[PDB]
Amino acid sequence: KLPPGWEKRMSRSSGRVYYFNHITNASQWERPS
Repeated sequence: KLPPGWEKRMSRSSGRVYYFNHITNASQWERPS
């Protein structure tokens, strides 16, 4: 399970998975802590 704010997303252009944080609008390739 992911920390508050994060959701798993999928890149529509590369097909890769990434994480987006609704609270801080941060996004990153690596699953957060």
